[PDB]
Amino acid sequence: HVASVEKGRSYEDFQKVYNAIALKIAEKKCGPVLVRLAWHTSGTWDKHDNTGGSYGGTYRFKKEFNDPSNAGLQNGFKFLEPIHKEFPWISSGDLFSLGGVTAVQEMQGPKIPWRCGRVDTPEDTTPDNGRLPDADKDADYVRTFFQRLNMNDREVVALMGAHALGKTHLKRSGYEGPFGAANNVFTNEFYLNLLNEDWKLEKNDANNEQWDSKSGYMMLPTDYSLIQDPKYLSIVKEYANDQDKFFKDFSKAFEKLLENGITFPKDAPSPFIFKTLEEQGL
Ligand code: HEM
Repeated sequence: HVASVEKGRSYEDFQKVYNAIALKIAEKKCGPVLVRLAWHTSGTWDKHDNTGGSYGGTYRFKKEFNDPSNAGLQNGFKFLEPIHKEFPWISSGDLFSLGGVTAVQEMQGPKIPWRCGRVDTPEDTTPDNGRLPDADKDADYVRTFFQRLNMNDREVVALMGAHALGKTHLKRSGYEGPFGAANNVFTNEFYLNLLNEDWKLEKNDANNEQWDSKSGYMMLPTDYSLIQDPKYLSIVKEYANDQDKFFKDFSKAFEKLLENGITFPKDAPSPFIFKTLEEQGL
């Protein structure tokens, strides 16, 4: 899949799209669902045959937006609709991925370089449901799962830190509760809370197991597996003790996730680094 720049567009065009998304996030407090949308639209990728991935923007098709794994992301899509209406020239893959970048940055997360040029592909290119991960599994599951995305242990642990941004909803996923204290702010608190809170393995009202802290947080079985495996645990401790290292590693892993499957020509533009609304005085 060769990246092809939307005709005649440059950094300033994409900064205008960024800003419109950023204003929407401030308006609706929809940062977390847009991060999740960027991840799910990218996370269908299979390194073995280059199916799925962010390039084709196939979430716009029924099979994918109706994936049970994507329950709730329709809200994010809906919030992007006015942006795509104002900027109809941007491809769907570019919009979904840029939505995630914008959301991380606007929630005071790291800068995430972003490259344009994803191109819409037809409905028959939509990947089947079942490529996104299960939450009821263990560290071995997680490690194996993420090999299909070409992610190693450090990349996995870093990416999972995005959980502290938001919450689980029983009706959507079968899990209920906030993942952290810092709702709508990107921090390293996922790691700190895993190490420092008092966690109990309980059943929620959907009869699924989750880990609950007295402070009112929860963790999925796959989240908690990062302190049950000794290789993951050492990285959890590293990020709990170095906010900057976490931010830099997250940025790299998230850009990689959003770019898997895409061939950027040698004369493609460099990755863009968008200014936040705060940085622009907006
Ligand atoms: C083993 C991997 C992971 C699994 C099993 C998992 C599963 C889940 C589940 C079940 C939810 C709750 C959905 C809901 O009820 O609304 C969720 C929420 C979330 N996921 Fe993950 N996730 C994984 C990895 C990731 C990664 C890699 C990212 C992005 C870097 C991410 C970002 C988020 C965000 C931001 C939310 C919060 C959504 C909200 O607040 O509405 N997840 N995840």
